[PDB]
Amino acid sequence: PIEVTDQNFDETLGQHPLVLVDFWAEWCAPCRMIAPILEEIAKEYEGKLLVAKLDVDENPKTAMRYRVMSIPTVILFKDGQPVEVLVGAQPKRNYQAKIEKHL
Ligand SMILES: [Cl-]
Ligand SMILES: [Cl-]
Ligand SMILES: [Cl-]
Ligand SMILES: [Cl-]
Ligand SMILES: [Cl-]
Ligand SMILES: [Cl-]
Repeated sequence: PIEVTDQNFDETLGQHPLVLVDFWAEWCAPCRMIAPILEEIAKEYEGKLLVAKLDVDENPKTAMRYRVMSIPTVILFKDGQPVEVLVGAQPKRNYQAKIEKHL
C-alpha cells in the first residue's frame, strides 16, 4: 500500500493496470476501519493490483478533481481509467467483488 500525491497520481495510474485508490484522512474513523482491510486486499491481489492511498487533507486538488466530498471513498482504475466506486466503510468482500470484475 503506497501513497499517491497530487504530483504522481497520474504517473502511478498510467504505470499500472489495476489501481485501487483510497481517499482518506487521518481524522476519519471509518477510514481507520478499512485501512487494515485494504492491505489484506493488497496481499491477496499482490501481482494484479496496486493499492494506493490519497490523503485528501494534503491533496485537496486531487480530491476536488474526482469530487470526493465524503471519504472512505475508494475508486478503482483499470487502465488509468476509473471503473468502480465504493463510498462507505465496507466489508472486504465488497472490494473483492469489484476488483475481480476487472481481473
Ligand atoms: Cl499499465
Ligand atoms: Cl493538491
Ligand atoms: Cl462509512
Ligand atoms: Cl461480515
Ligand atoms: Cl477473508
Ligand atoms: Cl468480507
